[PDB]
Amino acid sequence: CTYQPRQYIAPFDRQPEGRVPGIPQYFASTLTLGGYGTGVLVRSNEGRPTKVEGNPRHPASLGGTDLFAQAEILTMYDPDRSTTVLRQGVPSTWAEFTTTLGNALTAARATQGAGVRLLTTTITSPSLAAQIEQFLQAYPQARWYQYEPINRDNVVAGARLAFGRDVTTRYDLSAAQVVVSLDADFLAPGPGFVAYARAFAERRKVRKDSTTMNRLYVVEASPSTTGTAADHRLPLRADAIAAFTGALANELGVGGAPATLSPKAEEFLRAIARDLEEHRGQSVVIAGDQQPPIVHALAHLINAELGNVGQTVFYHEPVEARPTNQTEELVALVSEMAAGRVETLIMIGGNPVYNAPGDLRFADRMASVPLTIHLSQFVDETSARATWHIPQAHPLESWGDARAFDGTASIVQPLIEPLYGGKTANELLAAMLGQPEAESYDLVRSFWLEQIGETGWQVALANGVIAETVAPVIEPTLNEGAIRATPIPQPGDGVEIVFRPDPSLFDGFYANNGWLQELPRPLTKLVWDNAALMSPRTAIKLLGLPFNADRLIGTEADDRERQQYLEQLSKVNGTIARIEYRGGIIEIPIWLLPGHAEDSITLNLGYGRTHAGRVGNNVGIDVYPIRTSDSPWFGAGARVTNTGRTYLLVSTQDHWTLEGRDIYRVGEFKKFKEDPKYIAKEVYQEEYGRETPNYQSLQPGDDYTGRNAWGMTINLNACIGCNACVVACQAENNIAVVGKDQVSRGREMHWIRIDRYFAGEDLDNPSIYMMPVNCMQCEKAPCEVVCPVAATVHDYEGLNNMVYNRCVGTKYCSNNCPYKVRRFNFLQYSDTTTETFKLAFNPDVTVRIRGVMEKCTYCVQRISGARIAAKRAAVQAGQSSYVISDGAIQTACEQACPTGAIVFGDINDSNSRVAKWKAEGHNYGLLGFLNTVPRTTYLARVRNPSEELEK
Amino acid sequence: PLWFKKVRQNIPALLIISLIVSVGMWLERYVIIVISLERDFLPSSWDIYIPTIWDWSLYIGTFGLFFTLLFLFIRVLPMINIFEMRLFLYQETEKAKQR
Ligand code: SF4
Ligand code: SF4
Ligand code: SF4
Ligand code: F3S
Repeated sequence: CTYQPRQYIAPFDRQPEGRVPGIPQYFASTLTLGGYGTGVLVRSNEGRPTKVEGNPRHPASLGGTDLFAQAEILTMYDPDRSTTVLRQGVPSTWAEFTTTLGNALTAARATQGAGVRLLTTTITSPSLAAQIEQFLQAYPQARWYQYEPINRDNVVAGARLAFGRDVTTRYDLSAAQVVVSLDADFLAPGPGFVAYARAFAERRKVRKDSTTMNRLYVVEASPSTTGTAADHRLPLRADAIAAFTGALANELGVGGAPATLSPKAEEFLRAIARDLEEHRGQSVVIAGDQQPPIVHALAHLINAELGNVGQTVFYHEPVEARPTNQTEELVALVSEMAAGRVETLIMIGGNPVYNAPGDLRFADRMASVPLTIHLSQFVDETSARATWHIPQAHPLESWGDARAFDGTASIVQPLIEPLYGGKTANELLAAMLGQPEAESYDLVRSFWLEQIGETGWQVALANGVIAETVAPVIEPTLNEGAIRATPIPQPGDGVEIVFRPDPSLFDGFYANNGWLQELPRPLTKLVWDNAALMSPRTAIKLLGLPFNADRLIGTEADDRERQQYLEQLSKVNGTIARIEYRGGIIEIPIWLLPGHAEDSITLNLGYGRTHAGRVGNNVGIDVYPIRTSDSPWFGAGARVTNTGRTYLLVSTQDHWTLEGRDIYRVGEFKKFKEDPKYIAKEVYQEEYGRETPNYQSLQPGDDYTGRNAWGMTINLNACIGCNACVVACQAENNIAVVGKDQVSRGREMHWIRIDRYFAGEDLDNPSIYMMPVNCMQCEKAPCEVVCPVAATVHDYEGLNNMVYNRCVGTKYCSNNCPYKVRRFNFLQYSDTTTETFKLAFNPDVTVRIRGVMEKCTYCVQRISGARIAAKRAAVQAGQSSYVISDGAIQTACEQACPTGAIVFGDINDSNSRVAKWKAEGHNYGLLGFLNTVPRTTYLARVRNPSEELEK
Repeated sequence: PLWFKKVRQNIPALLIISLIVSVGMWLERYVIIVISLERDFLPSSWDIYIPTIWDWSLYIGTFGLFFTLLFLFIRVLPMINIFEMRLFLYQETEKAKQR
């Protein structure tokens, strides 16, 4: 027998010119979530994409990335991606499709293209738009008919009501001291999310020198990440927001309508109005895409009155190709299909049968159409019912161009030749235009050349942006008469339904991706499932649950009793409620959301897919059939009867409150300005009777005075609970995806977790607190002392070292870890039989086997690479300095965060950002009564409350 | 009940109390370990322990191994020390002589 197998090695036959073996490279490419491009820098280990990061020179992606961009790596390596062209579910060839397409188009040339119809999503690519325009020029009677489930129809409708022209609204949150959000999530993933998050967070971050902080007021039906980072939040019903906006305009004096409202809503209106007019040109009003067009028109009118336009709100020429009402265009197409006028339908992605509203009955009308061609990148439900399904190249493996919300014209660059082939959207358009076998690289290059030039093309590929292209600033004219003469529909028709895009699955495109499905949803902590979300009071009345719901309300004296009652109120989660909206019954299990508005239910789209891959093949209940074209984001009447039949719903946290413990510290800004250490000086007076706790240790530790020391500071004020960092850690450290059954047994493997504590008076309108938790790298570590084989030992720098090979699996270390951040491989979670998943795994980090513990390693692979590089540079110079720069090492979570809450740097170097942050008066370490001395510390949250609403 | 002499003398009473004590000691270990581990310093890391069938199978299997070893011991080797019992008789007879 021998120590190991032969381990043959296969080299190249011709070396790549610019590649040094074993050295990863970085390439600039663009990833689009809503059709709006976001610049990304992606690591190519050996010619294969492995890690997506942000492009510092790209507007809307300055280092930070959203979770959807991070989790694109596993999507590109899904073992369920389409591999061949299917005629009617039978494999075929691209040449046969090209011949058929040509014959069908020359058969439609007798007419002007009256049968030929298109169906794409929000297209912002200049190349595709130009090709589509040329195709429409060739066939005069063809139509484009864009549609996608999550669209900006209300925004353009409000723009065409306020200015009589489609404009692009941009918000400069850096110069806005007061921000008001009418059911708008600007801190949730969407157009311009990273840029808005970074600017908003920078103002919130407060030091002893800082004298000013921004204030956010948010009115919304469902609690959200934007709501979490708000000084004041009002849970108004979704329909009532339009009336609230009209009342706000009336008290400001701008055209509107007085609306009857609850006293709490009236007090909120008085505070918002009083804060405005005190910050003219220093305020912005943001209206959500879900809200009706009148709300958008009023928001433009309010901004103009306060003079905010040109200072905080900027108008630009439309960036989304031809802006249009997508839902109306789909309704026009379905009527034509029912009539039978359409003879050819070509769809570039968008999963229309599943995505389209139930009332439309797109699938039944799709059968009438003789030929329907779909390019999806997967065999989706639409592709199954469509002839001539064609595989679509993934953005990572395709040549393409995209435009950002500001307007950037960034270029998508392939990192690998397509694994299963497949054709890009531009290549499909070329075949329709009469040029078959046209390369994607030539099509994009030919359009860009002579517009930016060959030299511009070279600069554009090297950077992530095209400097020449940007949206021009325009000054539109506000039509007072049109905005004033609007119905402003009144709320109230019985129980209402709110439709919201899923935080992790978006529109359901990412349902196949394992990382996103396993990710705990922010504010509900649910995994692998969809549940109706309702306030505790709503559940008691509609489902007849036997609880008072007024017991939760109370003062600080009975807070512990009310927290226990909330735990008793839980355990009713998972009861199935049959909900009838407009002839449709969902039968969905219910999960209690404390912050939710009364008489309102939130249903998340993106679940119940039937033709998705083996992961998420049948997860959750589809909400698309109940959804209607007339009212896409809102509902009027729901029966919500209780059928009992409770169904298990799996959540990671399992507890919704802090039990009277100092885990999260919250303080006012005015007191903070007088003394930064006031929050820390307090608490210790209640617990020990003295301002400073005199903790005493019997264990020496190590000096660490003259050596690099690695520490992390997380800012509570900055964090919005996006969960991008959790996805970034999973991609970087090759963390396994456990099944729903393993999560049910509490065996989920996540190095970084975000905890929502929901701690407040009343508990029916609680203040959500999101805290990111990762290994604290404690200088004196309890886990190390209890390890029999010495698998866990400290490091010269101060990093805790977990060696998987040494670990025998005793599990004593997890028991002695106070923060419970250690995850154990109880079963063989890692995938060994899937070739595509094996390609995805990063070479720098080992793939753990069953029986070994795992914990956050401060991205040791990055630290080791920097240490080796610094030593190599010093010896070549002869200095022997071994100096590491402050920005040289950035952890995957630090790069991913859009807000910038996580900072990683040397602690000893007093000029480093972490050293300056750790010298702040509100910095503290969790569970100080245990002499662990953590290196990962937190900055206590500082709020900015208005004296009107608060006092 | 053990405090009273009559209960200690009764053989059935001793057997019932001994079985109850054996179950109670198992429950004491359960309380010390599992309950303490279930809830800790951070409320977010709170979960319930529910034993499966396989750990119970191991428990009955260990009982079976224990009783198998006992039965082979009593079959092959003497249960009562043959010497130190006749020496006990010698000591008792000598005590009677010295009254
Ligand atoms: S946080 Fe837990 S695992 Fe990390 S060093 Fe401290 S005790 Fe060990
Ligand atoms: S430092 Fe690295 S390993 Fe630790 S939580 Fe962040 S990404 Fe994960
Ligand atoms: S710390 Fe994580 S969850 Fe919080 S804002 Fe940053 S990326 Fe999002
Ligand atoms: S106690 Fe030690 S043996 Fe492994 S499971 Fe923990 S590092």
